[PDB]
Amino acid sequence: MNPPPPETSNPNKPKRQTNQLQYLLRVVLKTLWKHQFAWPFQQPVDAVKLNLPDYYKIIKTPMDMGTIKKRLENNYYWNAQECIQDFNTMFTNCYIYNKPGDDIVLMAEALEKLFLQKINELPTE
Ligand SMILES: Cc1cc(CSc2nnc3ccccn23)on1
Repeated sequence: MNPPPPETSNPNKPKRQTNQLQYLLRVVLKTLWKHQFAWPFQQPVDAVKLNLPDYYKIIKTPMDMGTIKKRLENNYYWNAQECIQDFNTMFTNCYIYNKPGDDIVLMAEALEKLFLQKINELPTE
């Protein structure tokens, strides 16, 4: 069974829009989204459809690019580092639940490499 997905708005949390956050949406997320290995990461893990009822028994801080995209569109984050941490959580969750060599892990590895290439240099404020 599936927990509620992470929040994509929070009215008591202050919003911000920076050149780096705009870039993370327009360039980094939107480019990764098109990768042939992005599809599993475009929405929250559906442990019910995948028939993996232990997924959320192991992963306690779930994240996916669908959530990230909606946060970025909401101006939910204060800075790029906060958003980059949610990408890192998403990749780390994958490596926690799965083992080296697994198809899903090869996909996460590939996207993480592309992610790091793209955030190596960000715009200036
Ligand atoms: C492809 C594929 C891999 C799996 C294994 S479960 C899993 N572990 N991390 C993620 C991330 C997204 C979708 C499924 N995930 O299901 N479909």
